[PDB]
Amino acid sequence: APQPQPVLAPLTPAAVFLVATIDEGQEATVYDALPDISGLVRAIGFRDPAKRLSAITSIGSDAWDRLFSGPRPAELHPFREIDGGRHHAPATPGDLLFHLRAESMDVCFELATKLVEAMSGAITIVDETHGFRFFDNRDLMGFVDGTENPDGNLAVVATQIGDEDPDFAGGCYVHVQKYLHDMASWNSLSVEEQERVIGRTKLDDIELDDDVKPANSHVALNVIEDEDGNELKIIRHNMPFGEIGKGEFGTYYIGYSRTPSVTERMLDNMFIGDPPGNTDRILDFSTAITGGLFFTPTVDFLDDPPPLP
Amino acid sequence: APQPQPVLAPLTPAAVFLVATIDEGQEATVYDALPDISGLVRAIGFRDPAKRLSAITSIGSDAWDRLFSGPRPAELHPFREIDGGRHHAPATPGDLLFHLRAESMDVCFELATKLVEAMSGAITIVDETHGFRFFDNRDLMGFVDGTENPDGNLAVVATQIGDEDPDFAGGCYVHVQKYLHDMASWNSLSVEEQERVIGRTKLDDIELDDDVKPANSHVALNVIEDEDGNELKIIRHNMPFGEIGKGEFGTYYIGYSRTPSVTERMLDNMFIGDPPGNTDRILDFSTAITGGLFFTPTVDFLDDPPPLP
Amino acid sequence: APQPQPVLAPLTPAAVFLVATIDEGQEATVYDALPDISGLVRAIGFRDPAKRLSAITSIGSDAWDRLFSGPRPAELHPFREIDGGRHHAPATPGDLLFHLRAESMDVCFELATKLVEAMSGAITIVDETHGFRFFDNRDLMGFVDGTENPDGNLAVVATQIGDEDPDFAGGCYVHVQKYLHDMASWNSLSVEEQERVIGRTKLDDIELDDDVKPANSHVALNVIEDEDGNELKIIRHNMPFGEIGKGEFGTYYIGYSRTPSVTERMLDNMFIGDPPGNTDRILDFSTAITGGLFFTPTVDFLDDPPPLP
Amino acid sequence: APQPQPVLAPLTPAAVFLVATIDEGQEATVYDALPDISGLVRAIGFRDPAKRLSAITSIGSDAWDRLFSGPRPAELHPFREIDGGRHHAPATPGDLLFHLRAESMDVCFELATKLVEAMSGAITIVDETHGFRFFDNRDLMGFVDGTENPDGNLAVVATQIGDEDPDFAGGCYVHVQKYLHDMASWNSLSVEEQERVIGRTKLDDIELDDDVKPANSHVALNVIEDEDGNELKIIRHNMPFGEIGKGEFGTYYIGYSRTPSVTERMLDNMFIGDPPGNTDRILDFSTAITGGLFFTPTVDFLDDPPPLP
Amino acid sequence: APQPQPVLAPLTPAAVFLVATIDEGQEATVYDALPDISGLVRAIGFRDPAKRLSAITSIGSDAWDRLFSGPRPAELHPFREIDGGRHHAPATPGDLLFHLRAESMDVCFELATKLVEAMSGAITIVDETHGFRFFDNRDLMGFVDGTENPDGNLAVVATQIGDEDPDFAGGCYVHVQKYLHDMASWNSLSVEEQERVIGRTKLDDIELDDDVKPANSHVALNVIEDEDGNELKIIRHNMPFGEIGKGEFGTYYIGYSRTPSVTERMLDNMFIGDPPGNTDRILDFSTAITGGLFFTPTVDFLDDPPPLP
Ligand code: HEM
Ligand code: HEM
Ligand code: HEM
Ligand code: HEM
Ligand code: HEM
Repeated sequence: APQPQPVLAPLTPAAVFLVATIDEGQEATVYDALPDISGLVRAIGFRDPAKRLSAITSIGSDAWDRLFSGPRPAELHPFREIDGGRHHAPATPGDLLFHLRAESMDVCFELATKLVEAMSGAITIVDETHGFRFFDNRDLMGFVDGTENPDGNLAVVATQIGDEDPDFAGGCYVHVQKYLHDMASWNSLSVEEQERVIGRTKLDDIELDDDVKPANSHVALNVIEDEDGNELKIIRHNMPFGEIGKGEFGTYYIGYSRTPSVTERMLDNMFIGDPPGNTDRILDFSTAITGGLFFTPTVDFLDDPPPLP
Repeated sequence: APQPQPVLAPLTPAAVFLVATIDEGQEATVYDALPDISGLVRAIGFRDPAKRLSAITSIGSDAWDRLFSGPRPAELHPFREIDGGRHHAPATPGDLLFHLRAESMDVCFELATKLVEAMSGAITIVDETHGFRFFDNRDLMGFVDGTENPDGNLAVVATQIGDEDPDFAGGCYVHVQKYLHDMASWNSLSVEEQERVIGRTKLDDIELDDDVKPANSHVALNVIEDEDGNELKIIRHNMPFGEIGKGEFGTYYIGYSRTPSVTERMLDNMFIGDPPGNTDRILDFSTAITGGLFFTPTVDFLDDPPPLP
Repeated sequence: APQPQPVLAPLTPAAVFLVATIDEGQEATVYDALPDISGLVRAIGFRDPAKRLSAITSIGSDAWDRLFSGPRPAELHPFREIDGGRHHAPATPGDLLFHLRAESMDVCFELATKLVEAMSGAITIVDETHGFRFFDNRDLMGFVDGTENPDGNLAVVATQIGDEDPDFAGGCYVHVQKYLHDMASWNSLSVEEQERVIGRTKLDDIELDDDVKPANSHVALNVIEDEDGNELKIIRHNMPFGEIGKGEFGTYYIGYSRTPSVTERMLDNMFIGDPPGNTDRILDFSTAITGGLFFTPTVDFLDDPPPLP
Repeated sequence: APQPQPVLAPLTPAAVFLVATIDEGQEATVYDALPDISGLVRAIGFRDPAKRLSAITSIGSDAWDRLFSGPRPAELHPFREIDGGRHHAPATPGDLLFHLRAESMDVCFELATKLVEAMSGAITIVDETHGFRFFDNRDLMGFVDGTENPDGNLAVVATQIGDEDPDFAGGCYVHVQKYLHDMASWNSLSVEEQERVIGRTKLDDIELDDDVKPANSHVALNVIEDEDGNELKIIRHNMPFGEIGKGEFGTYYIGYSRTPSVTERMLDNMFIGDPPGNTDRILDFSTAITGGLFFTPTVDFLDDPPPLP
Repeated sequence: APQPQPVLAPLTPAAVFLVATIDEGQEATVYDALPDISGLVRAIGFRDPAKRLSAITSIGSDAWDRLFSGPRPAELHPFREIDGGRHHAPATPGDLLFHLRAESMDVCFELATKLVEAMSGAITIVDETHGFRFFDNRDLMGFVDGTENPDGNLAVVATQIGDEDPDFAGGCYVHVQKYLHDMASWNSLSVEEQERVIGRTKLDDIELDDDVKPANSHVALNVIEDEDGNELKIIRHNMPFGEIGKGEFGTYYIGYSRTPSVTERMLDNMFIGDPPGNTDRILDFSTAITGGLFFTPTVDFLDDPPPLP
C-alpha cells in the first residue's frame, strides 16, 4: 500500500539533477508545490509516455525540520563531511533534491522549468547539472558505469524501508556527490593501470580475478560484507555531465540506499579508506565538489504531507 | 489468482471499438466464440509481440441475462440515458463491446475481422470506429487527453473489483460515449476560452490554478471527492476518430471503473451538472451520439464461462 | 525470496544454445564459473540494457552428481531416449546447457565467448547453434511458433517449482531437441495439408475448428488434459537455426516445465503417439538429432552453490 | 566534384556549438588539426553510424587572414554589429566555429572533446552551448522552429556557392546569434499575442492569413523578396539551450546562407526593421548575447588547405 | 544509365556470404537463375522494406569463361595465392559469390534459401558463413572495423568502373578472405601492443600519431599512396563470424574495388609486406583460410546477360 517513488527505474539517456536550497520564510510556498509534483510529472510525461519521465523528490534534514511536523526519519542527518587523509568530501547546503530522468533532455528540462516556477521566489537553485549518458552506459573515465545495481527482491530490500521505521515504510536515502575528475592525468595513464583503479576491465567490463584485483580498487573497496555473510548493495544512477568551455568532465554520483550507514561506510572505504588501504584509487583522479544527504519519501507522503509546523 | 482483462495497459497509437448487438436466438453461437477470444488474441498478436495487441471483451446487461446463468454483477444495468437541461446522453442498444488496442491499425483490424467471423451471422455491428491517436496523445480539441489516469495501486483499486462482489473479483464497468463535437465553433473560439472549458492549458497541459480554474470546467467537474477525503478515479482510453468526408471529428470516450456509480456521478456532474454549475463547458461543443454500460469479466471468466441458461 | 532464472522472458530475435559436456576431473573449474555467470550477464548486458541479455544456466543429471552435494531434484534423470515405432528421439551426452537470449546476436556471442573461457579447458562444447528468429516469430516450416505460451499466474505455476520440492523452490526442467527437418518434402506439400500437420492456420495462425482439426495434428497431440480438468502447459523458446551450406533447416526446440513428466508425456504423444494416433504429423518431416534433460536452478542457487562433493 | 560540408542535414535531437578563438602565434597548431577533423568525424561517428555525427567547421575573417594564404571569400568580413533603435546585435570575437550535430549528446560531446585536444593550448573556447531539441522541433518560445527550410534544388542554390566565386565553389556563410530570451514576460503573454509575434500558429504551426499576419511579425519580416520575384531563403539549425540554475532559456540561432547579404538583410529587417516597422516583435523578448560571421569551406578545402602564410 | 549493384550500402547488422562453385555441365541452370536474382531480392526484401535486403552477385574467372560470351573484364583473373615469407594467403576454388546483407538474419537466410534452390543441383556451396555484427561495428579483435570507407564521389570513383573499361561501366572486383584468427594469444596480449598492431586506438578508434604509429601496423601498411599524390581507397564490408563449438573466431574480410591491383597491392603490403616491413602485425594473429577474386557486374548485366557460349 505505500507506493514508493520511482527509484527502481532503469538508467535513462538524459537526466537533470537539481539541488535547490529553500529561502528563509518560504516554507508554505514549497508546501504548496510538494503535492503538485506527481501531478506535474503525470501532466508533462504523458506527452510521449514512452519517454518515462520520472521525478525523484528528495528532502534534506533542514527542509525536514522546517517543512514537516510529526515524526522524523531515523538516520536523516546533514551529510557528514569526510575530511580524510588527502581527499575531502565536502557538503554544500542543499535543502531539497530534484532528480529527474527520462529518455530525452527536453522533457526533463520542461519538468524542471515547471518545478521551480511552481514555487517561484521560494528557492535558489544551488546546483544545476544536465547529466547525459555515454555510449554503452559509460562515464567519462571510459568504464561502463553502474553495472552492479541489483534487481527485484535484492533491490527493493536494498532501497525501500520496511517496518524498521514504520512511519516511513518505503523510501530511501540519497547521497549526491558531484565529482569533477581531471582527464589530463587519466588519459595519459595507461589502460591496465586504470583497470587497477577500477577493478574491472574497460572495454567489456569483466570483473577482474579476486587475486589479480588490488585491495585499493574501486570495486574492491565499495563491496561491503556484513558479519552474517550477506552483502549490502545500493542503487546508483551515476550520470556523467560536463562543460568543455571550462574543461569540466564530471560524473554526478547519486546513490539511493535503505540506510545512510551503508553509503557512509562505502564513503569511508573510499576517502578514509580501509585501515590497510586508506585511499581509493579513483579518488586520486576524482575530487568531490558538492555533497548532500537527502530522504526520498513515498509519493503518498507527497500526496498526504504532514501539517506544516 | 483471478487474472483481469488487460485494461491496465498504456494508450496505444491505434484502437478499434466494436459495439455489436446479438441477434435473437443466437446465444450459443456467441457462447462458442467467447472462450475463443483470448486464443485469437494470443494467435494474432504474437505476430509482432512488440505491438501489444490486447482485446477487452465487455458484456452489457441484456447479453448477461441472455448468455450467462448463475449470478449477476451487482450494479450491471442498462446505461441510464441522461436527459439533462440542454444536453442529452443517449443509450443505443449494444449487447457486447469489443475494445481492441495495439501499436498499429492492421492487427486490430485483423483481430476484429476474426472476431465477428468466429460468430458469423450471430451479431450485427452497430458501432464501427477506428480510433487513431494524435501527436502527443491529443484529441481533436487540441488538448492532451487522458493525462490523469492513475498507476499501480491507485489504479488497480480504481478499476478491479475486490471481494465487495466476490463472484466477480477482478473486472470493471465500461461507459462508452461516442462524441461528435463540432470544430467550426471550437476553432473560432480563442485559446484561453478553451482553457476555461478544459481547466488545464493546451500546449503544455499544466493544470490551472484552483482559483483561476472555473467551476464549470471539465477538470473541475469530473474530479469527485468522497466524504472520507479520498478521490475516486477512473481509467479512460479516449481515442479520437473521425471522417472528414462527413466532416466528423469525434473523440470516442470509454471509461473503465470499479463501479458505475462513479462514472455516472461524473456524467451527472457533466450533463446534469453541479447544482451551482448545471452544464459542463465541453458539452457546449460535444454532443454524445451513442452510449452503453458494459461489464468486463476476467479472462478466467471467458475461459470458464457459467453454463448457458 | 527464491529468485528464479529468467525463463519468464519474451522471445528474443537472437539466441545461442550451448550444450557443453564437462571433462573428467574438471569439477572445481566449473564450480568456479557457476557463481560467475550472473556477474558476467550483468557485466556484458548492461552495455545496451535495452537488449535484455539473459542467460539460463541448466544442469543435467551427471553434472548434478558430479558438481553438487546434498539433495537432488526429484525428477532429474537422463533424457529417456524415445525409440518409437518409426521416429526415434535420441539423447546425446550433455552435462550443462547455456541458454542465451537477447535482442541481437553479438551480445549473446560475447557472453558465450566469456562463458567457456571462464572455465577454459574444463568443457567441450558438444552442440553449437545460433538461433535466429523469422519474420513474425515464425519457424522454418512457415508457421508462427510458440503462440500458446502462458503468461502470469498460469505461467509461473507452469514453470516454477513451489514447495512440492522445497529444497528447489523455483526452477524448471529443460528438454532440448535439435530438429533438422527437411524442406524438400515440406515445400512440395500443399498448405492445407500442412495445416492438417500443425493444427492451426499458416498465415494468420488461427487455431482450427475442433472437428476440423485431425487427431494426429501437433496442436491436437501436444495439449494435455488432466483428470481434474485443468490443462498442463509448458513454456518453449523454440528458435530456428540452420546452415544452407549443408542444406540444414532446423528448429531448436527447448521446453521449460515444472516437471519433466509433462514434457515427456508430450513427447510420448508425439513419438509414441496416442494409442489411436501413434505418430505426430510433424515427425513425418522433423527428425530429432540431439536431446537432453536438464534442470534450471535459482540464481540464488548459483550465488550459493552447495559445497563440492 | 567539390564536396560541401554536411550542412544539408536534417535537424538532430542534440547539437553542440563551439565558438573558439585562436590564441596568438598558434597558427600551425590549428593548421595541423584542420585536415584531421573529417578523420575524427569518420572515426567517432562510425561507432553507431545511425547517429549521423556531422561536424560543420567554420572559419571567421581573422582566422582566414591568419591561417590561409592565397584567395579570400568575397563577402567574408567581421560580423557587423547592428546597433538598432532599441535592440543591439553584438559581435564577440570568435575565430572558428565548430557546429556539431547528431542523434545523441554523447557523440557530439566526444567529438568536441577530441577537437580541442587535437589543438591543445592553441584555442580558448569562448562560447559553450549544448543545444538540445524540444518535443516536435519546438523552441523555448513554444513554437515549432525551422519549418521553412528548403529542400533539394531550392536548398543547394540557397546555401552552396556556385561559380560566382569559383575559388570557393561549395561553401556557405554562417551567422550565429546566441539569444537569451526571458520567459517571465513571454509566459504571461497570451497565445494570440504570441501568434502576432511569430506570424504562425503555436500548436499546429499553420501560417497565418496574409491580411491577418501583422507587418512586424517574425515570419512577415524575415521573408525576403527580390526584384525579379524570387525569394531568397537560408537554412537555419536553430537549437534551444538553457540553464535553469541561472534561469537562462535561449535559442542558439545559426543561419547558413550562400551570401551574408541575405542574412544581414534579414537581420536588418529584424533589428533595424522595415522603414514602416522598425522593430521585430520577437526582439521585444529576445536579446542577442553573442554574434559572429563565419565561412564554411568544402571538406576538400580542409583536406587540401592552402599553404600557411 | 548503368545501374550498379548495391555495393554502396551501409554496414548491416547481419550478413550472409556464400561462395558456391558451379558443377560441371550446369551452365544453363545458373544462366536461368542469374536474371532471377534481383527479382528474388525485390520479392523477399519488400516484406519489411526497412530491413534493406541487398544481394551482391559476384562472378569469378572460371564462371565468366563458362557462363558468359563476348567480352571479359580486363583484370578478372583467379585470385593469386600469396605465398609470403611466413603467412600464406590461399585461394580455394569458388565460381560465384553471393553477398547478402540486411538488418536481420532471417531475410538473408530466406534469400539464400531461395537462391540455391532456384538453381537446385547446379551448385555446391563451398563456404557458408553467417556474418553477424558486434556492438559498435567492432570485430572479434575488439577494434571498430571499417571506419575508413569513403562516401560519395570518393567512393563511387573508388569502386565503380567508368569508361576505362566501357563494356563494364559500373562494377567492382571482390576479394574475399575468410580469416580464423586465434583469441588465445590476442587476449593475453595487452591493449597498447594491440594498438601497435592495428594503428588506431581500441575504445574510441582515434587514429594514432604518424610518428607514434609503427610502420608494420595494419592502418600503416594498408593505406596506399600513388605517385600523383592521391590515395586509392577500397570499400570493405568486413563482418565477423564464428563458431564457439569449434572455438572459431573469424572476420570475413570482403573488399570491393575498382581494380584488383589496388586490393592486391594491399595484400602485398600485408603478406609480402613492405621491403622495410615484410610482415603485417595483424597477420601474426590472423591466418587466412579461404580466398577468391570475383567481379560484380551491373544489375542491368544480370537483367541483360550476354548469350551463353
Ligand atoms: C568518483 C566518482 C565515481 C565513479 C566515476 C564511479 C564509477 C564506478 C565504476 C566504473 C564502477 C564499476 C562498474 C560498476 O560496477 O558500477 C563502480 C562501481 C561501484 N561504485 Fe562507483 N564510482 C564513483 C563513486 C562512487 C561512490 C561515491 C560510491 C558510493 C559511496 C560508489 C559506489 C559504487 C559501488 C557500490 C560499486 C560496485 C561495487 C560492487 O560491484 O559491488 N561509487 N563505480
Ligand atoms: C466529450 C468528450 C470528452 C473529451 C474530449 C474529454 C477530454 C478531456 C481532457 C482533454 C481532459 C484533461 C486532460 C486529462 O486530465 O485527461 C479530461 C479530463 C477528464 N475527463 Fe474527460 N473528456 C471527455 C468526456 C469525459 C467523460 C464523458 C468522462 C467521464 C464520465 C470524462 C472523464 C474525465 C476525467 C475523470 C478527467 C480528469 C479529471 C481530473 O483530472 O481528475 N471525460 N477530459
Ligand atoms: C519438431 C519441432 C517442432 C516444431 C517445428 C514445432 C512447432 C510448433 C508450432 C508451429 C506450433 C503451433 C503454434 C503454437 O501454438 O506454438 C506448436 C505448438 C506446440 N508445440 Fe511445438 N513444435 C515442435 C516440437 C515440439 C515439441 C518437441 C514439444 C514438446 C514436447 C512441443 C510442444 C508444443 C506445444 C505444447 C504446443 C501447443 C499446443 C497447444 O496449443 O496447447 N513442440 N509447435
Ligand atoms: C530570436 C531568436 C529566434 C527565434 C526564437 C526564431 C524562431 C522562429 C520561428 C518560431 C519561426 C517560425 C517557424 C519557421 O518558419 O521557422 C521562424 C521563422 C524564421 N526565422 Fe527565425 N527565429 C529567431 C531568429 C532568427 C534570425 C536571427 C533569423 C535570420 C536572420 C531568422 C530567420 C528566420 C526565417 C528566415 C524564418 C522563416 C520566414 C519564412 O517562413 O520565410 N530567425 N523563426
Ligand atoms: C585479417 C583480417 C582483418 C581485420 C581483422 C581487419 C581489421 C581492420 C581494422 C580494425 C582496421 C582499422 C579500422 C578501419 O580503418 O577500418 C582496418 C583498416 C583497414 N583495413 Fe583491414 N582488416 C583485415 C584485413 C584486411 C585486408 C585483407 C585488407 C585489404 C587487402 C584490409 C584493408 C583495410 C584498409 C584499407 C584499412 C584502412 C587503412 C586506412 O585507414 O586507410 N584489411 N582493418
